[PDB]
Amino acid sequence: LVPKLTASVTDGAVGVTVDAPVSVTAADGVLAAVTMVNDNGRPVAGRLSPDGLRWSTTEQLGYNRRYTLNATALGLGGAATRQLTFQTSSPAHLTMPYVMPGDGEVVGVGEPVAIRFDENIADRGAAEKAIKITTNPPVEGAFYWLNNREVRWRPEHFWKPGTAVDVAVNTYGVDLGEGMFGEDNVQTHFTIGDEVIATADDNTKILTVRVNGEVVKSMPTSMGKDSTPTANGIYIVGSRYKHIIMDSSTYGVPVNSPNGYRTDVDWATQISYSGVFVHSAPWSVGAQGHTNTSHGCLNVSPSNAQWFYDHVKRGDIVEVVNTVGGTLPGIDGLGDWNIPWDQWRAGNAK
Repeated sequence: LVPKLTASVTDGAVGVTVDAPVSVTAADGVLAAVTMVNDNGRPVAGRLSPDGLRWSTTEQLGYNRRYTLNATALGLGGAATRQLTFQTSSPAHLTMPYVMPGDGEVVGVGEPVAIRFDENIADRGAAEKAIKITTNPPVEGAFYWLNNREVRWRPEHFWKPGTAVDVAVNTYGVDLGEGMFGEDNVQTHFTIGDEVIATADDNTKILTVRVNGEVVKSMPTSMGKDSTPTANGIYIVGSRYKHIIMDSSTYGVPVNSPNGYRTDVDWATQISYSGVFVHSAPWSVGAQGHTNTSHGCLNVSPSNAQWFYDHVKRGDIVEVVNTVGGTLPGIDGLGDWNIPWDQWRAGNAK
């Protein structure tokens, strides 16, 4: 028997995707030599298995390249040589993914996986399929798109503390539609910490912090006045600031408009993209626990704001109930939990 050479590509192939390595296998014989070079004769790094049967590229293959593969196999029956030339995908566009939360971080039970591309994704289904989420303990979750560029993944209920989450965004070499391919892969891994849920009840004007079911803090608060009420619903804790200038125009409202503002505040924890913060409000300590006076923020005392800053982490939960407001939009950016599971699970990959 004469040796046979089999590749993971074929001679003359076009549109070969670079999301996977290229390999060669010998039958009835072993691989004596394999080389692969690009257009300019530059070799691609590769590795032959110890038994001589399988060779594979070991470095990233490039877009828009023509590669030439030369392989020789020898057996007791003689020799065989093949030359294969193929071309890889030629993207019209590249998009780079950006993932949250950060690698190595410990986050709260409300924290979604977020993947944000720097370009509109025409094929949402292809993006979803290329994102590999591993959970331990395993739990079911689903993708939901907040806009044309950012997709979210979460389970049905808040994470169980101590859960490992691994996010492999394997977009390199993947056609995301209309000739748009991933610029690169990105990876992140994070862990779920303590269950921290702070409930603001407008009926009592108390913000209660519960850590793993236990009441550890009770904060008198002043929320949005009737004309600018705090929306009810579930909020995810985002970033924390020792101090920050809260500029209303960041959130769509002109500073000079009647509901506009620009205020320097201390110990500020953001809980919506719409501009809701828990923060130090020295000017309303008298109203806190009693009447709503703010633009929608949860006013608390200086010491309580700093407490909150010190004890609350990204992905922890603030729930607001019984205000005269509506419900925080599910696609706020930090309002993902306000979308019912059936709707979330169904997705909008369209």
